[PDB]
Amino acid sequence: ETKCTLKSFTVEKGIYQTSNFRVQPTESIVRFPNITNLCPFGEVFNATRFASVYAWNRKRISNCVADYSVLYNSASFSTFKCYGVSPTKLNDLCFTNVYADSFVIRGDEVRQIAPGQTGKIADYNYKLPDDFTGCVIAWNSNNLDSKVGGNYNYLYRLFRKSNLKPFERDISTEIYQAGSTPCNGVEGFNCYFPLQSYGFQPTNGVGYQPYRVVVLSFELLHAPATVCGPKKSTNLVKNKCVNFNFNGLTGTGVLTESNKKFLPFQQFGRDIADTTDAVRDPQTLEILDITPCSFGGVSVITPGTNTSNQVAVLYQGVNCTEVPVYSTGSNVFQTRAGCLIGAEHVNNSYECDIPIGAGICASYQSIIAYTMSLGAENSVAYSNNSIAIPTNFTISVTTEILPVSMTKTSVDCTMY
Amino acid sequence: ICGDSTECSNLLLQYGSFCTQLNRALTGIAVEQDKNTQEVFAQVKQIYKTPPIKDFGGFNFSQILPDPSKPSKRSFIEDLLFNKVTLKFNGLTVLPPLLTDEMIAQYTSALLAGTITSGWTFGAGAALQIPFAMQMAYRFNGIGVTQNVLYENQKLIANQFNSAIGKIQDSLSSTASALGKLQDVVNQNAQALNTLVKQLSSNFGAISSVLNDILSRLDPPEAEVQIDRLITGRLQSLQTYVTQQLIRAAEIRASANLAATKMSECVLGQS
Amino acid sequence: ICGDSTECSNLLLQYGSFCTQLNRALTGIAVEQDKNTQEVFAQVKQIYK
Amino acid sequence: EAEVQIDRLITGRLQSLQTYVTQQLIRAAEIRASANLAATKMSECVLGQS
Amino acid sequence: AYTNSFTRGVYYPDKVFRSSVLHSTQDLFLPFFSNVTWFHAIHDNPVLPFNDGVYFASTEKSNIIRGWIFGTTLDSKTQSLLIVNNATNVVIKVCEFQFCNDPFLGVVYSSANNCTFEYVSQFKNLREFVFKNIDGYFKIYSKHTPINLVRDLPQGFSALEPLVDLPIGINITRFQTLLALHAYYVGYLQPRTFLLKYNENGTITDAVDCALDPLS
Ligand SMILES: *[C@@H]1O[C@H](CO)[C@@H](O[C@@H]2O[C@H](CO)[C@@H](O)[C@H](O)[C@H]2NC(C)=O)[C@H](O)[C@H]1NC(C)=O
Ligand SMILES: *[C@@H]1O[C@H](CO)[C@@H](O[C@@H]2O[C@H](CO)[C@@H](O)[C@H](O)[C@H]2NC(C)=O)[C@H](O)[C@H]1NC(C)=O
Ligand SMILES: *[C@@H]1O[C@H](CO)[C@@H](O[C@@H]2O[C@H](CO)[C@@H](O)[C@H](O)[C@H]2NC(C)=O)[C@H](O)[C@H]1NC(C)=O
Ligand SMILES: *[C@@H]1O[C@H](CO)[C@@H](O[C@@H]2O[C@H](CO)[C@@H](O)[C@H](O)[C@H]2NC(C)=O)[C@H](O)[C@H]1NC(C)=O
Ligand SMILES: *[C@@H]1O[C@H](CO)[C@@H](O[C@@H]2O[C@H](CO)[C@@H](O)[C@H](O)[C@H]2NC(C)=O)[C@H](O)[C@H]1NC(C)=O
Ligand SMILES: *[C@@H]1O[C@H](CO)[C@@H](O[C@@H]2O[C@H](CO)[C@@H](O)[C@H](O)[C@H]2NC(C)=O)[C@H](O)[C@H]1NC(C)=O
Ligand SMILES: *[C@@H]1O[C@H](CO)[C@@H](O)[C@H](O)[C@H]1NC(C)=O
Ligand SMILES: *[C@@H]1O[C@H](CO)[C@@H](O)[C@H](O)[C@H]1NC(C)=O
Ligand SMILES: *[C@@H]1O[C@H](CO)[C@@H](O)[C@H](O)[C@H]1NC(C)=O
Ligand SMILES: *[C@@H]1O[C@H](CO)[C@@H](O)[C@H](O)[C@H]1NC(C)=O
Ligand SMILES: *[C@@H]1O[C@H](CO)[C@@H](O)[C@H](O)[C@H]1NC(C)=O
Ligand SMILES: *[C@@H]1O[C@H](CO)[C@@H](O)[C@H](O)[C@H]1NC(C)=O
Repeated sequence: ETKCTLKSFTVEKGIYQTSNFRVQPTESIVRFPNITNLCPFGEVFNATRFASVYAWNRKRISNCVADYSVLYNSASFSTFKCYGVSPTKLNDLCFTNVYADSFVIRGDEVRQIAPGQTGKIADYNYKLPDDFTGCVIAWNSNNLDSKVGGNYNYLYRLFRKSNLKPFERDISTEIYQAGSTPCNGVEGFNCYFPLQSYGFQPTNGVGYQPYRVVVLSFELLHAPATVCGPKKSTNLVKNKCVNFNFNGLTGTGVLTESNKKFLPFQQFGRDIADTTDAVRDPQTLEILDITPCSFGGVSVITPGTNTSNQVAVLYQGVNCTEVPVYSTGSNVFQTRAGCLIGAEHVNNSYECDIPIGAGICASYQSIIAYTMSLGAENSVAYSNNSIAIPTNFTISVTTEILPVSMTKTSVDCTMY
Repeated sequence: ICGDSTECSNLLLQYGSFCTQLNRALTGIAVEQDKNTQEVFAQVKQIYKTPPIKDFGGFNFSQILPDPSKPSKRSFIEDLLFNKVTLKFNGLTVLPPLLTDEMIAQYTSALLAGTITSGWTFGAGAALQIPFAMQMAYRFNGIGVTQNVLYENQKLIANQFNSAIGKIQDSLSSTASALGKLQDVVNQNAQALNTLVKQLSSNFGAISSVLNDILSRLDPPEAEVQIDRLITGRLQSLQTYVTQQLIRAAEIRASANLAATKMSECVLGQS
Repeated sequence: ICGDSTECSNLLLQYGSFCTQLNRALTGIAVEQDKNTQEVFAQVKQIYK
Repeated sequence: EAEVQIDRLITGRLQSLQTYVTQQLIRAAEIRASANLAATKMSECVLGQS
Repeated sequence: AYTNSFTRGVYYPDKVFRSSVLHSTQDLFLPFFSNVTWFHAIHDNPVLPFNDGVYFASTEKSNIIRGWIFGTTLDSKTQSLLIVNNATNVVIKVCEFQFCNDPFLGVVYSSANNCTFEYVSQFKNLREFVFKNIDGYFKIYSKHTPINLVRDLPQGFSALEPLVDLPIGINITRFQTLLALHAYYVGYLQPRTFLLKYNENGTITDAVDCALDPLS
């Protein structure tokens, strides 16, 4: 690695910085508020009585937390097909509100409920808008409608030339006598009720059995979202490098218990420069603490390619408890400047050759790391009536090198 | 500028080798500071020791010599100075100095013992023993006052010396704000680092100041553009910080060179 | 860089706090120069005639 | 669109060139200081006695 | 009548805990040393403009000031927010109600056409309220602790903590008070800049305006 970074086949004596390491994350945890306020969707599907198609029942649903997965896998429905919306993703969307449409129809009229379709009830009783509808659920009801239901309790409207606009109800019961020329040229005659009754019998077939139909219409981006799907959560771990997603606040670190105290309305604290330092989990309402995972650069100490081919590797600013071929290596030496491995420790002290730091610097006699020695040691015998006078002299010559100039360069401007 | 994101590194690797030169400049200035300290302080090849018994003709150096009672072996004035002044998040690191305080104190004690017992001769060969009064005689003779003066006014000079050192100790103890330069240097460094780490929260014209938020909300086509904006902004900020560090390092090097000249000329001789 | 405009200031405040350190550096060099000349010339305590 | 691409290249090379020029200025100032020290040493320790 | 509000009207702006840090923010606040319209409607509740959130205060230690009606037309045509008290629960109704000439309340109902949402929750006393609206969220703050720094006047420093947020998303311009059948201030707030000093426990202990005095 040193040869790669230096981009050479020879390396001189010294210390070099190759790369850096970090502690990898292990698992992921996500947490969400303790309770899950459900929605009264039970009264919709398991309702007692549903009105006729011409007077189908409305209801408005909002500020709910409802799960469609528990309903999607339910097998108590004749058909569940949705337009433009993947059912498995229904738990990962947020809407402003929804409208629920409830009625009961014949067995063969199921296919008529679709945008841009033709039919008596698709254009005279309920018209689907020329866009995406939430979707339609239909299920069999012969056990509570074709067996104990009233003979004429359900009605439709066989009234033509009055194509209703989408989401329109005409519950006005007016006898359809034109009273003008285009009805046998007479007034009063041709008076036929715009509505008609279903004719059903116990086990009368497939296209005539009653079918309970509920249509869900969604509203998206009309207002701030109030109804959403539930989100799964998991337990927590401690003293491990983990990434977390606490209530939308995401980040990586190690989790510890904290002694601080929060006022009952904050959600998460910080210290300075937008660095999160304390979060409280929604389930337990306990205050935690975040610590960044350890990382740092590595370094190699080598006595020179020419001399030998053995090196000592030093990790900077890491307490040697989790370093991980240099996993165990040789005598691990933990100093104030990190952890050094691959070299021995001696008790003596000598001159300084390859600086390391914190007062220690290693040398190649294997590789030995010791404590720096400041030099020799002596004490002069001071006394108030004694002086020392030299008797011989020597003349020495020294050298001193000083740069005074550098190369005069010039780069072309537009050519470059 | 990536915060553990793969696509950030993928977009980053095509900008060249800025990181290499940045790290090279920072390592250069760090090595320069280490050399500055080692050069200014290391001037003697021995570690002299004061005699166990002290009789310096009536002078009193008790407040200035090292105190064995303190484990740090720091004299009183050094303790006052240390107690007077007072000051790894997302990739920023601080490396410890090569020389710790203990051997700095040992060097200063060696210099003081050499200039007390020997004088100027320990800086030009081997130290020689010489009584203190006969050294003050030479130092007066150096400035035109004949040596007849000192040996007839020794007690007055000793009293004035002791009173002056007491007064200066009291002035350091009481009068604060006399160490402005060091505090200003420390505050400047801390403020520069703080604003550099603060620059992260800025938006730089993007949707949000955090990468994973915009990575989890949209598709690549505009995502690479947003990430490019964030990357170039952060690179500009980092480059500005590096340049400021370079300028400050040059200034500190000049001041340290002046200090080394002053100590080498005045301490080891007479100016 | 704006010239008394509102949209320009709104877009500029989103870039961080460069101008703070710019003004800080300029004021620092101004103070340094004043101290420089004062220290060079003021070398006497009294005024002789 | 070649103009867009050329703008990208030009801005990148402009930052590179600016960085090089600034580094050169800093190093030149340091060398000038060292040269001044050497001139003082030559004028003082050679033509006389220190 | 007019009165000078010395230093009241500082609230926690967000949901961030801090400690021993001076934080500078720029947000909607009541400017210091401003004018407030002292009312003494006793033996007189005129319509007042909304104008981007309002202050509110009182000093009577009983249930006479009850409800705050909000809206934009004061009719059943457009939905009106009603907040009223029953000494046991706070009931919030955002449904369409008709006009009221002289409503009386204490522990009015015209019609509830097109109802959409409902909400249910839980020296004298000062009930300092701040009503704010932004991006479809209607926030109501409160503080119910009086400090007798001076008598008969509201002097002193106090903080406001959020009690309820509403994701209703409506346009309002006019708000009125509701009384009984047989002394509240008003102040408007501006987009100012403040510096706030936090304690060791995360409590606001001092606020300094940024556009008042050269020293400030
Ligand atoms: C409608 O009623 C049926 C029958 O009670 C419900 O089905 C039951 O749902 C519960 C939910 O926990 C299960 O424990 C039972 O095992 C289910 N029983 C049967 C026979 O399916 C259904 O969930 C109800 N649905 C709605 C929308 O009200
Ligand atoms: C949070 O949900 C869990 C689910 O029951 C509950 O929390 C613990 O519940 C057990 C018994 O159900 C108790 O013995 C523990 O003391 C509870 N611990 C905590 C921290 O609450 C409880 O229903 C919910 N708790 C809260 C505060 O919402
Ligand atoms: C590195 O971490 C270890 C923790 O495993 C530290 O070990 C300490 O050892 C002493 C002596 O037994 C204990 O009293 C401490 O409680 C231990 N620390 C902890 C956190 O439990 C070790 O000191 C650390 N080394 C450095 C240089 O920080
Ligand atoms: C001072 O030292 C020098 C050497 O450093 C001595 O000169 C040497 O003297 C011996 C004896 O006469 C000769 O054998 C050597 O050849 C001399 N060396 C040189 C380099 O000439 C000198 O004697 C010493 N002075 C005194 C007074 O002893
Ligand atoms: C040198 O000065 C020191 C100043 O501290 C003297 O130490 C004090 O001496 C007096 C008188 O004996 C004592 O009352 C104090 O308690 C001493 N101070 C401490 C901290 O112990 C010292 O005596 C002086 N020495 C000489 C020779 O004058
Ligand atoms: C912050 O909270 C702490 C702990 O709640 C407060 O310290 C308490 O103060 C009261 C009032 O004197 C004492 O009776 C308690 O014994 C204290 N508790 C502890 C653990 O010391 C403190 O007053 C609060 N405010 C500040 C500014 O710290
Ligand atoms: C190694 O050192 C020896 C002796 O100095 C020299 O002859 C040889 O050329 C050196 N080899 C390299 C690769 O530097
Ligand atoms: C240094 O000597 C001490 C005392 O004999 C001993 O305990 C210690 O292990 C020695 N150091 C090493 C590295 O062996
Ligand atoms: C209201 O403001 C005016 C002018 O700003 C001032 O004269 C008057 O005293 C104020 N009212 C008070 C302080 O009650
Ligand atoms: C208080 O009155 C409101 C409106 O009159 C009502 O909705 C609420 O239920 C009452 N409180 C109780 C406890 O019934
Ligand atoms: C009820 O009010 C809402 C909003 O105030 C409006 O969108 C809706 O059309 C209204 N319903 C009727 C039937 O007027
Ligand atoms: C409020 O009015 C503004 C314009 O007057 C409009 O853009 C906005 O959609 C309205 N919001 C509501 C909730 O009525």
